[PDB]
Amino acid sequence: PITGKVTAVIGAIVDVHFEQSELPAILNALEIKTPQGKLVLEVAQHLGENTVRTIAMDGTEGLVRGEKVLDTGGPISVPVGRETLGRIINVIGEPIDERGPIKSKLRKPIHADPPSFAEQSTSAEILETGIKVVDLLAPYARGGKIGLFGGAGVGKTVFIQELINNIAKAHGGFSVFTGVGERTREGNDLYREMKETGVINLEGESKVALVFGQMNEPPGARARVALTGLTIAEYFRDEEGQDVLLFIDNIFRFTQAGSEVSALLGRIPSAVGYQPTLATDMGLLQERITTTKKGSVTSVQAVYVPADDLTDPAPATTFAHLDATTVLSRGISELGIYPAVDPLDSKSRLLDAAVVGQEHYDVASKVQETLQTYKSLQDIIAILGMDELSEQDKLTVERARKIQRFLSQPFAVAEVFTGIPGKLVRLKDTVASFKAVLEGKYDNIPEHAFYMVGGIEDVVAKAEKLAA
Amino acid sequence: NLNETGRVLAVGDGIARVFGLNNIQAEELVEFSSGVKGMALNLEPGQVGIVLFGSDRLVKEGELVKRTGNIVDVPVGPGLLGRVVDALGNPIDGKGPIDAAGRSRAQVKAPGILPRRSVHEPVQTGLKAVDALVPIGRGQRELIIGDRQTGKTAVALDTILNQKRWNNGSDESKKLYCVYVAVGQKRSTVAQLVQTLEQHDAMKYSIIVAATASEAAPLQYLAPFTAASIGEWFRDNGKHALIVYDDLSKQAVAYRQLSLLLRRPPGREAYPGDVFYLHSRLLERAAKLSEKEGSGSLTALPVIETQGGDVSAYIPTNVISITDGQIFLEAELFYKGIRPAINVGLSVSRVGSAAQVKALKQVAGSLKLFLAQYREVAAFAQSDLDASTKQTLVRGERLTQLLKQNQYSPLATEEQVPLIYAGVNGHLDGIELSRIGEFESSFLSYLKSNHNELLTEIREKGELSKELLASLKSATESFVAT
Amino acid sequence: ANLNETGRVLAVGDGIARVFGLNNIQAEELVEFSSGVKGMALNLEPGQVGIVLFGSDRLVKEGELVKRTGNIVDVPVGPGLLGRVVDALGNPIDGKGPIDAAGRSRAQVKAPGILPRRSVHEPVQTGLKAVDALVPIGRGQRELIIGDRQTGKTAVALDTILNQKRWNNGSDESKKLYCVYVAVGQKRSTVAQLVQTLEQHDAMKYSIIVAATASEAAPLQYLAPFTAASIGEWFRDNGKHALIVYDDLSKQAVAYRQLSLLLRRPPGREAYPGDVFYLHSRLLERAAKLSEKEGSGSLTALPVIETQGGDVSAYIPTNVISITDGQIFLEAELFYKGIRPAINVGLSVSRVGSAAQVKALKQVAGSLKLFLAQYREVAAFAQSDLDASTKQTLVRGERLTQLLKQNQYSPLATEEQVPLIYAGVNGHLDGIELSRIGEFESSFLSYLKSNHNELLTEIREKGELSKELLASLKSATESFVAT
Ligand SMILES: Nc1ncnc2c1ncn2[C@@H]1O[C@H](COP(=O)(O)OP(=O)(O)NP(=O)(O)O)[C@@H](O)[C@H]1O
Ligand SMILES: Nc1ncnc2c1ncn2[C@@H]1O[C@H](COP(=O)(O)OP(=O)(O)NP(=O)(O)O)[C@@H](O)[C@H]1O
Ligand SMILES: [Mg+2]
Ligand SMILES: [Mg+2]
Repeated sequence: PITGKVTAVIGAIVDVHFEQSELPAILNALEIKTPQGKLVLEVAQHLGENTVRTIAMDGTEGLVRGEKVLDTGGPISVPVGRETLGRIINVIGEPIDERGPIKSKLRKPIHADPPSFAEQSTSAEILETGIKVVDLLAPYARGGKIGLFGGAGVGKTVFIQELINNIAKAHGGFSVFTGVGERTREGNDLYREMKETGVINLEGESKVALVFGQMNEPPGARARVALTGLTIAEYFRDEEGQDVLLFIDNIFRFTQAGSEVSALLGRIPSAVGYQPTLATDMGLLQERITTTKKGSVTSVQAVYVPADDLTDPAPATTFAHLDATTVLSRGISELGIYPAVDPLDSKSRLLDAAVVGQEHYDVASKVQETLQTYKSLQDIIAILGMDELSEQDKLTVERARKIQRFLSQPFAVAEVFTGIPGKLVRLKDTVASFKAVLEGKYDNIPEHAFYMVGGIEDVVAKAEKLAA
Repeated sequence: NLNETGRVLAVGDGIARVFGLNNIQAEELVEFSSGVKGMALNLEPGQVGIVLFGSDRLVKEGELVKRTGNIVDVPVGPGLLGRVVDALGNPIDGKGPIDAAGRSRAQVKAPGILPRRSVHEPVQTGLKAVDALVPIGRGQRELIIGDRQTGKTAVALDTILNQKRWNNGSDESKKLYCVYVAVGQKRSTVAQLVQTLEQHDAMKYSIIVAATASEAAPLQYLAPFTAASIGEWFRDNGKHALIVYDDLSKQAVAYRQLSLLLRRPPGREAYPGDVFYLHSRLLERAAKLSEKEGSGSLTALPVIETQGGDVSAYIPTNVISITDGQIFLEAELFYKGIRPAINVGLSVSRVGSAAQVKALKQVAGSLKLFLAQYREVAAFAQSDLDASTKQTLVRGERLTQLLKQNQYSPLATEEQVPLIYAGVNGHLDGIELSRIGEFESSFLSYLKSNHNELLTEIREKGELSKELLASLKSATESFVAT
Repeated sequence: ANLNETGRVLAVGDGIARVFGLNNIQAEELVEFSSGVKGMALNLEPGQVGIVLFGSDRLVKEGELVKRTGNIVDVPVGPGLLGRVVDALGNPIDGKGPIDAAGRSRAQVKAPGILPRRSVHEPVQTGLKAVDALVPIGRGQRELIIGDRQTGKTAVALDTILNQKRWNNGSDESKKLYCVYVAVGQKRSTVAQLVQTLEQHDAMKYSIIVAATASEAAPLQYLAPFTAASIGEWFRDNGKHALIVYDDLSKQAVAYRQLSLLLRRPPGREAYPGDVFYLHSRLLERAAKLSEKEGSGSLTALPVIETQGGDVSAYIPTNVISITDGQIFLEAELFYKGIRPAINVGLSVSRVGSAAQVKALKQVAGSLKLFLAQYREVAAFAQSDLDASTKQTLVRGERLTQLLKQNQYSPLATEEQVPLIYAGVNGHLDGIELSRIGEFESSFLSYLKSNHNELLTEIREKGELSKELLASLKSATESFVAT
C-alpha cells in the first residue's frame, strides 16, 4: 500500500508528497479517509522533489498538512455491467441512491484509450430509432454523436426516455444517462420520472443507468463524470456487443468544467477565456464514442450555445464532432406536435443516398422541400386568403399540412401520462408511408387521420373511425 | 510551539502570511495577538495564507497567531428571529446575546439527489405579476436580476412583507421564515430596510445578515454561506425558510478580492476558476426535502446586478445557469410606469405551474398568452388595424395596467384571481385605461362588502369549481355595470 | 548512470517533461522515455532540458530514465509508403506491418531558395468543372481551400486525389501524381471511412495517409503536416510529382497554440503565439516546382482552412491567404442552396494557375471567370425593372450556374469538360428548361461517346483546339439540342 502526505491545500488543488519513484502516475486516483466518506484526488502534475499536484473530487474544508494520502494504483474506477442499470452513481463510482453497494462484476478505469484506427468501422450506418421525424429527416448515426437542442416546455426528458425504450426493445441495447453539472432538483425529478415511465424498475428489468456529477460538486468532479458514465456505456459495447446509447446533459457544462480546472491549475487561458487544451479535452471524450466491430456507443448530447454565438469556441469545438442534430422547438409544441422536433432545423450528415439508399433520400428531400414552400406561403395566407395560389401550390399546402401532422408520433413511455398506446415505427414503414402520400395517394383522407399515428396502416384504420 | 501557533512573516492587503500552525485545518479560524480574527485559506509548504476579518493595521510581522480549532461556523435556531447579526452571527442591533439552538458550519453539503421531492407548494409573493406569471415554489431558486435601481430589492422585500398572512397563524407548516442577506450594501441602507420591516410588522419573522460595504472582504464572502445555515435550521426541522442574497454580484466581487490577493490564477474578468462553484455550492443548498426527511424547505431568491442589461457577463451567466429561473426587471418598463418592471418575455420559472395556486393557474393559463401575442403585435400600436389585431391591443393594454402594483402592497391570492379573472375574460375592455387603477381598488372593496363568501372559498379551497366560476362571472358583470 | 546519452526526469506536467542531464543532446532531437513514449528536446538550458511529449503526460514520471536518439525529429520516406497509413512519427497504423522506407528526412527541412525553382506550367487537373475552368491548379503551386464548416472543402481535395486514377495507371512517369492526405484533428472514424473510399475507388495504391486525429497529443498534431511534407518531398526531390492536402491547417494552428500557451509563450491576437504565421509559412514554402537542374519535381499543396461564419478577415485565415498562391473559397450560402461545388467566384483566385492550365479549357472558358463575377452582381440588383438586355445575360448566368453543379466522386477528364463549357458560353443552353440541364450533360456525353468520339480523342492528345476542330464541335452541339 503506497502512502503519501499532504503538503499543500489551495481550494480544489491538493499537493501531496511521496517517496522517490514511488509516485502515483498522472491521472491516478488518490484517497483520504474523512469523517464522512472519502476525499478523492486525481493526480494532475509532478511538480518535482517527489511532490504531485492533484485536483480534488470533493470539498477540501478541514484537511490538514501532513495527512495520510493513499495511492489507489490507477485512474478512478467505476462498476460496470448489468448491475449498474437502475442505479445512481457519482463521479467516483459510489452508489448515491441509498440502495447499498453496486455488487458489480468488474470496475474499469474512467480514462481509456479510444479505439485504434485499425479498430475503426469503415461504413457509416443508421441507428433506427422508431421515431418518424428522426429516422426520415435527421437520422442518427450508429456510433455517432447527436446534438439535442431546446430546454423545458418541449418534452426533452420524454424524448430522451423514448430513445432509451426504443433502442432497448428494438435493438436490445441499454443506455447510460450522464448528468454533467446536473441541477440536483432536476436529477431528483428525472429519477422519479424514469420510475413512473418504466425505463427504471427497481424490481423488474431497468433499461438505463444513471450517473450524476451535480453542479455543486467541484470543477474536478464535473469535468470527469462524462467519462465515468461513458465507461459504463463502453463495457456494454466491449463485453456484450450492444448498440448502446449515451446521454450527456449538458455537454457545455463539460467544457466549462474543463475551463475551470485548467484555470485552477495555473494554465494561461486561451481565447475567450477557455482552456488551451479545449480541443484535445473534447477529443479525449468524443473519440471514445464510436462504432467498433463488436457494437457501438451512440451518444445524444444536450448542447447549450453561449450568448447564442454559434462561433464561440465551446460550440465550435463540439460541433466538429456532431454527426447530426435534433431540435425541439416551442414553435413546434405550440402547434400541438409531439415530439416537438423542427423538421427543417434538425439536420443530418447521413441524409445521403450512399448511406440511406436513393429512395429514402428522395422521399425525405421532397418532404423537406414541401415544408419549405409551405413556410414561405404562411405570410400570404395570413393577409390575402387561401384562394390566392396556383393549381400545384394549393395542392401542396394541403399536402404539407398533412405531412406535418404525420410527423407527430405517440410515445410508448408517455402512456402513463397520455392513455394513448405508443407506436414504434420501423424505418421501412416510415419511408413507404411518406412515399405514398408524396405521390398523392391520400388526398381523399381528412387531416385528423394523420395526428398521433404510427404507420400508414394506422392512417387507413383511423380515417374509417372518424367516419363510420 | 509551532503546531498550534504561528508567527507573522508578512501582512498587507488583509492577507497575513504566517509561519507555523502546522496542525491547522484548511478554512480554519485563527486569532492574532491584537484580537482580530481571520481564516486560513492557503495551506502551503512553508507558510499559511490567512485572510483578515478586520483592518490590517492590527497585525504586524513577528506577531503570534493561535489556532482556534474551528472551521468557520455560526449560531442557528429560532432565537435569531427578529435579529440583525453580522456574517459570524454576532448581534449588531443592540438587543444583547443571541440564543442559539446549536451551531452549524458555513459550509454544508447540499441535500443529495435522493432526499428530495419535486417542488409543489407556492411561495406566494403577493405580486400580481410574479404569482400569476413567474410563480415561485418552496425549494426553488428563482433569481431576481436586472440593472441598478430597477426594483430588485423591492420585489424580494414585498415577498417578505407578504408572508404575514401565514406567519400570524398557528399552522407551522404554512409559515415562511425569512432571511435577508445584505452583502455590501451601505449600513444606512440596511438600517433603512430594517426600519421598514418593523413598520410593517415583518421583523418578527425575519433574520437580517449584514456584511456591509466597509466590512473585510471575507466577511462579505462568508455572509451568504452563513445565512444559508441559519435558514437551513428551519428546512432541517420540517419548517420553511426563504433566503434573499442581496446580492451575489457583490459577493462574487469580495471572493475575487481574496483570490487576487492570495495570488490564485485569475480568469475571465479576473475571477478565480472556482467562482462558479462558489455560487453553485451555495445555491444548491435551497431544496425541498422528501417525506422521510421531514419535508422541510429552503427557497432562494438571489439577486444579481447586471451592467446595461448584459446577461452574458461572467457572473450573470453562472447564476442564470445555476438557478431555476429569472424575474427580469427593466429601466424601460419602470419609467413607462410598469411597476414592478418585470419583463415577462425574458422571465421564467422552470418549476412553473406545480408552484402555483390552482385557482390562479386557471385564470393565469391564458394570461401567459394574451400577453405573449400582445408582445408579437405590440409594434402595431402606431391607425389601420383590423378587428382581430385591435382586440388583442385592447386586452394587452388593460392586462398590463392590471399588473401594475404599488410598493409594499402585496395582494392575497383570493384578491388576485378575481382581478385577473376580470382582465383575462374581457370585463375590463370597456373600462377606459386611466381608470383600471380605481377599478381594482373598488372591485375588491365591493367584493369584500357583498361577496365575502367567494373570496373565502378561493382562499380556503384554492381551486375554482364550475359553480365558483359562475359566481365570479356574475359578481364581475354586476360591478362592471356600475 | 550516463548523464550525456541519458537523463532523469525532474518534473512532468502540461505536456512538458523536464529532464536532468542529457548533456550531449541536440536541439530538436527525439528522445525515448522509460514507458516507450517519445519526445522532442525543445529547449536546452543549464541544469535541464525541456521536452515536449508525443503522448499522454500519464506515460512519464519523475525519476524515470530518458534515452537519446541522436536524431533530429525525422520520418521514414520513399515510395514504399504508397498505400500505407501512418501517424505523425511515421508509425504504421493501418495494421499492415513495418514501413518499407528508402530513408529518413527530417521533419523540419528548409524550402528550396530563389534559384532551384521554376514557374508552374503543368496542370493538376482536379476533374471538377468549377475548379479547372475558373481556378486552375499548377503542379508546384499552393492553393488554399477555405470556407465554413460542412461546405465541401474535403470533397474538392478528395475528388482531386480520386481524379488521378487516369494518369497513375499509365507508364508515363512525368504525368504521374502521387497523393499525400494529412488528417489533423479530425475524428478517427472519419479518416477510416475516407480511406475506405480511397480503396473503393482504387486510389489508395498511389496515396499516403498521415493522421494525427482529434484525441492525440497536441504536438503530434502540430508535427503531422511537416512529416507529411517530408514524405511528399521525396517525389519532388527525385523527379516525380506529389500532391499534398492539409486537412486542415486551422486545427493544426489550434494544436500549436495549445503547446505555446502551456509553454507560457505570450498570447497575441486570438491568443495565438507570435510565430503562428511562421508555423504555416515554413510549411507551405516546401510546396514548389523545381528547375531543370534539380529533376523538375513538384510538390503541390492544398491547405484547408475553416472559417467561422464566413469571416475571411480572421487572423489565421488571412495568414494562410497571405502564404498561398490563391484560394478556392466555398460559400456556405451556395452550399445550402444546392450549388455544389459551392465556389464563390469573386472571392476565388489562382495566382499562378492560368499559365499552367491546359490550353483547351483556356479557350472555351473565354472570360468565363470575369463574367460569373459580374452576373452574380447584376443578379442582386435585379430583385426595379424587367429589363431587356440584362434579362438575356441573366438566363446565361443561370444556365452557366446550373452547368457548374457537379456530383461528388464524379470527376471528369478535360476532354469531357471542354464541350460542356462550349455549349454554355456560346448560348446553346439558353433554350432549355432550368430543371433539365443535369440530364442534358450525360445525354450530351452519351452522344459524344457513341458518335463524335473522334473529336474527344483529339482534345486529349493535343491539349489545344485547332480552327478546324472548333468548327467541328459547333455542328455537333446544335444537332443534339433539337432532339
Ligand atoms: N412596485 C413598485 N412601485 C413603485 N415604485 C417602486 C416599486 N418598487 C420599487 N420602487 C421604487 O424604485 C426605486 C428603486 O427600487 P429598489 O427596490 O431599490 O431597486 P434596486 O434594484 O434594489 N436598486 P439598487 O439596490 O440601488 O441597485 C425605489 O425608490 C423604490 O421605492
Ligand atoms: N458536390 C457535392 N454534392 C452534394 N453533396 C456533397 C458534395 N460535395 C460534398 N458533399 C457532402 O456534403 C457534406 C459536407 O462536405 P465535406 O466535403 O465534408 O466538406 P467539409 O468542409 O470538409 N465539412 P467538415 O470537414 O465537417 O468541416 C459531406 O457529407 C459531403 O459528402
Ligand atoms: Mg437593492
Ligand atoms: Mg473536412
